[PDB]
Amino acid sequence: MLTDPIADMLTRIRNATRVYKESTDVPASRFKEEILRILAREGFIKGYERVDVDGKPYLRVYLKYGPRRQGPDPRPEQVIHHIRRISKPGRRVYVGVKEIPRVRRGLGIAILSTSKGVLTDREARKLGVGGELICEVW
Amino acid sequence: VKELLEAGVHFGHERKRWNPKFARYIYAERNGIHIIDLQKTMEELERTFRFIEDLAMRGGTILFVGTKKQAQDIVRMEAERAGMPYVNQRWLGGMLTNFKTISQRVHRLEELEALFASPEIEERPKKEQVRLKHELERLQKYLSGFRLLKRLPDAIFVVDPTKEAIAVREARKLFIPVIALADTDSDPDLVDYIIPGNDDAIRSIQLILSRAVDLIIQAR
RNA sequence: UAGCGCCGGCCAACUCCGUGCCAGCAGCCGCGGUAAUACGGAGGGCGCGAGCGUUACCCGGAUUCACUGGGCGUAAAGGGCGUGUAGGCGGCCUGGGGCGUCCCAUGUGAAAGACCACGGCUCAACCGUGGGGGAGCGUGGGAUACGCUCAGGCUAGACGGUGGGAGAGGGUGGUGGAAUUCCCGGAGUAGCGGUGAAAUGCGCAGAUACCGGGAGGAACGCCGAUGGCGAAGGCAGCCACCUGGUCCACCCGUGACGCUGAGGCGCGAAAGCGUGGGGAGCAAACCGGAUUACCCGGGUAGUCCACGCCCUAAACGAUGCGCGCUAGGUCUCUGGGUCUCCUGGGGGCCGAAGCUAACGCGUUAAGCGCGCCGCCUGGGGAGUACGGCCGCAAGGC
Repeated sequence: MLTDPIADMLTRIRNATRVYKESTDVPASRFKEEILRILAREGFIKGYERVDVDGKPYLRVYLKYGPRRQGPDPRPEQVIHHIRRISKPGRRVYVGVKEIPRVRRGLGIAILSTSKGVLTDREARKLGVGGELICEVW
Repeated sequence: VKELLEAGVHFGHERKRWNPKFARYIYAERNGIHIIDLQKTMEELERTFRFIEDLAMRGGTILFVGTKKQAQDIVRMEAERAGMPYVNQRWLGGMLTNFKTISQRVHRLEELEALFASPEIEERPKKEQVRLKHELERLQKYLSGFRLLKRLPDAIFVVDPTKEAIAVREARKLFIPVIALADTDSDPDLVDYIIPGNDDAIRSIQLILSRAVDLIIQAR
């Protein structure tokens, strides 16, 4: 059965990205939509909206790419190069304020589920709180 | 529209052959055939013609590559009715990436045709004459039209981007923009400026090439 | 007072003599049989210097036990296959608790050591004085996003209902024909059979060909498939009964009832074995013949059945199970619909992206992810020895 929804969402995004789709669908959830809004704000995705698919709530994600490249392999540069899931079922990862990782010298983002809502690494450091480490994107 | 529709432009290949990447130009399926959306064809044609006219008025040269059975005559006539070089017999591996080597062959061809029009052939017993004549025949068969390239062209015009995938690949390697009259079974990614239409049915090829050549002539 | 090591590559330092697989050097690769930068001695050079080398031990290099940071198709590594206990993990929407989790204050975290700063020995080692830092654990307070728990709901997972479908899936009885071998007859003449060629062998007690009647055992010719069923091992005549699994349609009921699974329990080709039956044909062992100085003629256990053991394989897809996402083309088996076509499930062949040391895999992944389990850590010695458990034994773990 489906054991990890957030990992599933990350995998769906990655798979759709690698084939240069304009859209992808993931089952709707509050946590998922929070992650999606966080991703959209940092300009990793074009946008998202809540759609209805065969009487079931779904979230449609719009993917963003770079300009068409010159020469052989003219496929556009990806915006989301790499998206891992840190805290998995069976091994939960928690970090304090002093232990929030810096991803790619600040060129990436680490998304935290803090006590004050789902924040990025920067917002978590600014507010001075820690929590479950969800994912890193660069 | 109203020009392409009667030319059989919007008639593609059977469902056995179509490429998934080309679905963005397919309109619908009729009687087990693919129909190309002629509107999208119109915008793409407009864009490619704008590019062609800009290049022509800049003074650049376009190389025409059509190596099908039927497209030979039309390509030959259209290129001849312009300053544009053409290849229609066969695409030799390395016409572009190995342009230096083939330039040597072009020079050999020109010197040979000059030699046969010279009074020093009274020597060289007739067997050597036969050998040289056969060599000249081969060269003028293959290298005709290609003689008009003094250097690498600025663009390329391929009729079937799959029949001539090698030329497309070579054009990619050297950052030469690719213009193609691609069809259902083609890859749109390898073509910068694409005309979604039929590459069979001589009518369509003639129409597109005639229009393009007229635009080139006008834009001089 | 200037010594010690080294000069083939790692690794910075090259020539001349003695040497001829001898004397010897060596951490590895290796150097030495008359032209050695590798051996021994000189000259020169390099590195360190009152030290320079050697041996022993630890860490690193070793991502070579991999949490950071590995792998199991062919390199060592997927259990022979199921069911399932403990355990691990776990859909969508609200609410209460604040156990995990995060934050703040505070107590502790001795001194010395580590760090920073300033000073005392003429410098330094050494020492002194201040200042922080500090994993962890108490104590008080705060937060509720994610885990946990509790309460109330939802149908997308799972199960049931209803109406159909295909199938060598299994067990129990019954019986259909074609062979093969014997028995009983009728006719039959000299061979039959066998081989690369032959021999052994059978036949005058009349063989082999052939006609009829009878007995007995074993296996199911065409259909037949690159087909189907099953969790594996496996399953082909036909008929009937008792049963297992599975697919589609209606979306009708339930509300998360799910996944995996250390031990346990069960199944497990073929060959063996105990206790009784049966024995047509084939055939280990064995008796013969012969040639190329394997092959033909006979034949025992065994292959067949009932009960009980044995538990092994190239038990292979050399690929554990479950779920989700990622172009298609083509051939098949089986359903449903509005039937050139759509829509499910199963089995093959090419091949996008991607992956791989490569071969190759590719919607039946060896791709991208998650959960759980089982294994791997150079080759032999060795699946050996000892010990334990299971078998009548051979043997198995």
